[PDB]
Amino acid sequence: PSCVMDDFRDPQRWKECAKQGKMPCYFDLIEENVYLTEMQCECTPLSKDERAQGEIACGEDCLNRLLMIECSSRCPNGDYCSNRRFQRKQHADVEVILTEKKGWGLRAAKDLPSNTFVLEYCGEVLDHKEFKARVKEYARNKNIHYYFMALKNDEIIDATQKGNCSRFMNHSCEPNCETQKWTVNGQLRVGFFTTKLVPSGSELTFDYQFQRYGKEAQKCFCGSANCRGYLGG
Ligand SMILES: Nc1ncnc2c1ncn2[C@@H]1O[C@H](CSCC[C@H](N)C(=O)O)[C@@H](O)[C@H]1O
Ligand SMILES: [Cl-]
Ligand SMILES: [Zn+2]
Ligand SMILES: [Zn+2]
Ligand SMILES: [Zn+2]
Repeated sequence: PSCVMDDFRDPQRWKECAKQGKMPCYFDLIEENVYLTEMQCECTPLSKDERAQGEIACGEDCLNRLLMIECSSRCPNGDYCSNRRFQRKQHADVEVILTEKKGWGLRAAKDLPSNTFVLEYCGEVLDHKEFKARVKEYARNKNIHYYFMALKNDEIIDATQKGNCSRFMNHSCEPNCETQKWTVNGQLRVGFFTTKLVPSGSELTFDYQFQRYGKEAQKCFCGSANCRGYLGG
């Protein structure tokens, strides 16, 4: 069984689909981080002609891009700016699929070039105390899957109760994706980016080590030749 990201925007169809196992269990779908406890680059504006020809606005040499800072609405290239991906939700084409042993996962629905933005990892942002309170509550609940992603000092993103389809990305010891932390309006965010060409139909994975927390070690079913046997601890 598989589904498209848009299926998750229809609550009643989702809830019926999940009742039949055609979709993952319900979560609260969100498109920006929620905090539980509450500048222009120097790129030359491209001409209309340069845009027509396919030239890229705020590409590899953009001073903002070079520091993993996204441009604002005030970018010299305005609408043309290609360095506003988190903000404009310029996601890769991906599907949510049921795996054999890992629960649900994500797979490329088209060929994805190397270094393609996949999705932002959204959820509830927690401080250390809230995080520890959540770990104990989830253990008490006998939860199987964990969704704690390190963001910064004293900031953890928890996608357990609220998030988007990024929360379905499974671990691999030999992954095809990586996290990258990007500054958007002075605020840090976390997103997934391919590290190689990902052929259509392949599962999208990243290495959880040092960035995902899980209270119990879980046996790894990644299947790589170099599998380390476990994720979390
Ligand atoms: N390589 C792997 N081997 C075994 N379980 C994995 C895995 N990668 C992810 N998981 C499972 O998924 C959790 C991370 S959340 C990833 C989405 C999850 N598969 C889901 O169905 O909602 C882990 O805590 C573990 O329970
Ligand atoms: Cl599996
Ligand atoms: Zn620029
Ligand atoms: Zn720009
Ligand atoms: Zn593994």
